[PDB]
Amino acid sequence: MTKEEQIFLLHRAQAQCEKRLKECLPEWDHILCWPLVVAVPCPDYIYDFNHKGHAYRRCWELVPGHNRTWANYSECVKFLTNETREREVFDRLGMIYTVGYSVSLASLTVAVLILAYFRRLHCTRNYIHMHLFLSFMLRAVSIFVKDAVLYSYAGCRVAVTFFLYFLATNYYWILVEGLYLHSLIFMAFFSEKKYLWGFTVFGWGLPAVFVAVWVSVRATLANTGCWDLSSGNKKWIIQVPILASIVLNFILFINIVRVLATKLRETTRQQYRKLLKSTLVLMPLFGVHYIVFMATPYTEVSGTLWQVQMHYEMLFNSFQGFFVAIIYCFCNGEVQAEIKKSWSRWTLALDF
Amino acid sequence: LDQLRQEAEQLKNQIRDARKACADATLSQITNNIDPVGRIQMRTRRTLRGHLAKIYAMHWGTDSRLLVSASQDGKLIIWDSYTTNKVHAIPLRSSWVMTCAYAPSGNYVACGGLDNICSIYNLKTREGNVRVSRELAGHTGYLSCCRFLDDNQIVTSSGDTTCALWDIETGQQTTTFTGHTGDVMSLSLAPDTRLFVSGACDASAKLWDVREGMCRQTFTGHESDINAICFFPNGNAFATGSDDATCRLFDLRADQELMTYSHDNIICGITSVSFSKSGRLLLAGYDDFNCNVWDALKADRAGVLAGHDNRVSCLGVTDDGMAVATGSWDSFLKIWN
Amino acid sequence: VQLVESGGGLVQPGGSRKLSCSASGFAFSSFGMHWVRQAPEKGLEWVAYISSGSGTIYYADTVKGRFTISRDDPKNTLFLQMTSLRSEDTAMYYCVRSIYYYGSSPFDFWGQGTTLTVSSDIVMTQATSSVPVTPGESVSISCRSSKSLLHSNGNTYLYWFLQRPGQSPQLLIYRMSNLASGVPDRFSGSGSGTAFTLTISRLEAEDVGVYYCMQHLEYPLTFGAGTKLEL
Amino acid sequence: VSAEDKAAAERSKMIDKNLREDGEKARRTLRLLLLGADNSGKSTIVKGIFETKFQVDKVNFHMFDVGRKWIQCFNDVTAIIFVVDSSDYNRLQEALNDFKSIWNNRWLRTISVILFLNKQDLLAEKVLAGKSKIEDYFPEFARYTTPEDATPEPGEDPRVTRAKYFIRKEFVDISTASGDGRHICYPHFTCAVDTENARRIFNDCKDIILQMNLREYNLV
Amino acid sequence: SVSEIQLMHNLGKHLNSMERVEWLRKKLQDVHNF
Amino acid sequence: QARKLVEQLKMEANIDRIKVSKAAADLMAYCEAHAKEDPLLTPVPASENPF
Repeated sequence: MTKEEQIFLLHRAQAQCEKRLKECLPEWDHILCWPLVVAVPCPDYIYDFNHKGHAYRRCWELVPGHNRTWANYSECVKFLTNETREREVFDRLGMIYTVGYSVSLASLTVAVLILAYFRRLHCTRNYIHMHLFLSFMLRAVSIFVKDAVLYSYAGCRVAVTFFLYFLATNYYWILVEGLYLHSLIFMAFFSEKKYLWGFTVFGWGLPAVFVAVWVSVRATLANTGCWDLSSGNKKWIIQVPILASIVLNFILFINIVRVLATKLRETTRQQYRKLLKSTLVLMPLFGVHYIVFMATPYTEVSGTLWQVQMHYEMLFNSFQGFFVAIIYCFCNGEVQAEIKKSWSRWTLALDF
Repeated sequence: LDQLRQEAEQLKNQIRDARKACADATLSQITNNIDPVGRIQMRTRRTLRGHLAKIYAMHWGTDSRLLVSASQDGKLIIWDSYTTNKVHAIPLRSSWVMTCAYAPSGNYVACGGLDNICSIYNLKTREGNVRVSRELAGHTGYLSCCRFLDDNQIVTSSGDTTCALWDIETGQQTTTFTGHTGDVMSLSLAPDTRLFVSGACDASAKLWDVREGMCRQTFTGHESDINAICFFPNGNAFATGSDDATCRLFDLRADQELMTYSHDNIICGITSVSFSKSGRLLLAGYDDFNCNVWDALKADRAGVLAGHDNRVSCLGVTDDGMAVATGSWDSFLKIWN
Repeated sequence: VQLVESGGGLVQPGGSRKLSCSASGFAFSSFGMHWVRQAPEKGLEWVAYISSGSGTIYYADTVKGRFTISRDDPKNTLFLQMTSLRSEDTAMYYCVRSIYYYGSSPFDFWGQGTTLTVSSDIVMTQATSSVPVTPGESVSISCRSSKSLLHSNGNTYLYWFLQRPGQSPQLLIYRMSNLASGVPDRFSGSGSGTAFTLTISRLEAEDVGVYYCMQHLEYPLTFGAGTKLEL
Repeated sequence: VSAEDKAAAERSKMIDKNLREDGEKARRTLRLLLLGADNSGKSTIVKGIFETKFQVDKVNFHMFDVGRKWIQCFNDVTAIIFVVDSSDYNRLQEALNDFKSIWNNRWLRTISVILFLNKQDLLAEKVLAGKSKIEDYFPEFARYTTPEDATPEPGEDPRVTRAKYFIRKEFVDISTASGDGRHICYPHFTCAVDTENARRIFNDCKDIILQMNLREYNLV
Repeated sequence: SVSEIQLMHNLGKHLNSMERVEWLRKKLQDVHNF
Repeated sequence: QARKLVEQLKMEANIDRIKVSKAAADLMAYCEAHAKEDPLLTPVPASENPF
């Protein structure tokens, strides 16, 4: 239930208690409607009350030294806990992805500009990298905007809708990176300009399809609050396509690593170091870490599985942009040459 | 045979001794007390696009406004650089073009390359289309350079170690120039169209009289192939660019090298060379993707033309000295001023 | 180079007709085309213009809205559709080729016209309507315009045409300074802003007709009244 | 601008459109440079400049034979098909030196050479005859033996296999003397009748493109 | 599951239950004063 | 042949030569003669420059 629903239910009970009075004496104490030591079961309309006990009155006996009625509500409040453990874990997880998306956003902003300011680095590879680097930044910015609106009406339902979309795009442009490299290794002299059309429509458009489905269903069947609360099995309309993106990328990752192992063998620790280096640098691009907890169900926040999942994913999802921006932009040989050639040109300007 | 070789060696020694005594002083120590150019900073006023492969050759017209460009894409393009317009798009029969030229009248253009044929194209004719006029055949090696003398005379150099003069109307070789040992890579016609110099892979330059057909002079100052040659506007000297990564200014009335332009960081060969209107700035285009403005008198890098992503292949100047043009392997022709 | 024109004939007022110009001898696809009519006894009048690639078309306000200009480049033909003919549309119609690029000579070739009988703008005028001349003498014909035909690019857009009796106009000097092909060197032109003159030295036979001066700075293309030379 | 200049700009735009169309049509082809010498079947591999065009698996190849400056022209070419004659042994060292010069060519540092050893049938026949011994021209041959586990043959002579592998080893260790991995030598055998040459060139060009892609991704 | 979404869903439910507990906590105090 | 080589060498040797100093002076003199007419050396006013 929710706060507003509980307030409504209590008001309904108050009116019902008044009707009974019209039809010791009964009275309304803002929670219970006691009948005419008197024991009354804990009310069933209070969500957080313990329904296995009762409240004790005395027939009504007043509080000694005061003019207020006496009652005992200890039993109903047995389960109430003033524990901040769960919230502290939430806050810590908030700090992890805020820092990681901060560095990931900062580095990819530079990465996008470099691939644009250099007309030399304008190929179907760097175009796909440009879109991926943009999807990473938009996903990071969406989280900041969603956080600033949900936690701080149609105004807050736009932040949630952009969050579920710009997030889904990043998981789908990560897929395009792997699919492009897959075809770039497994398709013989495959066309590149033709596929650039499909990748851009698929990397931005398909995420809009099932996100626009989310807005329609939420607005017709679950139009409540800011849509930031799970409404049953509605979450799977957004997550399941994202979970498919992770599995497919993992499948492509194994093939690329598998073939790279065949080549290094058909050319010995000196060979294992090379395959290890190829696998590690190729993991951030493919989002290989996502496969570990992709199938994790919704589990208790205090549980051990939940703690490992969030501290793991909030650290490697947020820092993924940092790794992709370094391995593929700043560690690219052609990119470095352009920086050196650009520096030499500026150095020649200093030669004046 | 032995006597002939001994006499040849004796004559070579006599030539070296005679040209060694004439060198009383050096241009380097004659041009020390002058005003250095300073910094020659040039901006790309126009950038021509339409060539989709490496640009190998480009030549200005007589009016300093129409220029032909020949690139590896297999197309000769006439550019109006004033409005960056494409006056004509001439498709070439062979895409391996290494030189092109503009007729002084403007009615014709020339293009040559690996096919050993210098094709002439009529530009100004009825029917409003540029059409092939004459194909010059007879060279054995690849064509390195070609320059018009008039509407009916053109001089070419080939990789067969020869240069030739042609009659376009008859399309026949009027004179053959012989003596070069390596491939001839560049030729520059004199302003008076009476002499022309040529450099080859034998690391030597030779001056030829257009009429007589004899080699009046031969110059040797390089230790590698000479890739570009340009006559001074005075016509009484010239400059050569070699794989040595150095340029060298030669004279004609002294018969020996005068100057050498080199830098330690400069290890790439010189692809092209040209002179400004005054001849004060020998502009060279290298393989390091930039061009250097060498003060021909002082031999210093007074400027750089650094806007090309790939090797600079061709480098020429307008007849009025108002702008320079550079074509590089990046497939972009650029007018700098 | 031939531009043969068909159409014409007797037409009742308020009808329609189609004029055609078949071109043979040049790169039609790279040439723009123009239409110019001539009243039964008056001068020349521009009508329409279609650019290469059919990407730019212009008409004349006098006939705008009722005339249409098109071209079939693969068929090498130019078409002028007429509608709502008026009594002022009786004339002899001509088609003209004009290619446009640096150093080119527009209006290079005219053609033989077709007769049609039915039962603001820059202004230049020719003061003299008749100028007797004698063989072997020098004749200077000047025609001035409303404004300066000199442009920022340095071109003075004045064109000279000669119409001998029973013949089509032929270009002599283009851009006020440049000779044409096939015209003897005796003709020349010169002038400055708004003051344009054409000189003929050593006047000879076969040089008798009406001289027309035209401008091309901006449409519509306006013709002069026509200076006629008689023996 | 004037109407004349507007028409000129329109003409320039049409020219630009035509240039774009021509480039789009011509972009797909793969270029190849054919090098070698006489008595080597250089021009007898596939069935100024004797350019040839041939297609395999919907991929078009433009082979160029010229007739060492001008090598600069073929700087961005897919591959160099360097044909050598391994039937006459006197000029075998000349072919080795030519391969060395082309392999260390400054302009061709990134161009993988599809090295071809032609007329292996004549070499096998000479080995059988015994009239000429490679040891007489390369003494190290006398101290050479074929690898035990790397001799896939269809039932040929051990002498022929040993000689062929010696020559291939000479060429290959010339190739790998200093390559840095930026380009590879692909050795093959041709007998002037083997029509499976276009397939070899196609596979080697695919391998070259794949290696370039991996180097771009740092995977290799 | 997508962890980033799950964290928002769990954080929202946590805050929804906290506000409900704050309300009931205050409501109980009124009972004490009544 | 060697005969042609020796003949050409003799022809090239029996020519008029001047000291390199005077040729250098001529080149400097020509540079100065055309020094005041080269926009690539002294930039021309933006109104006069076509580009």
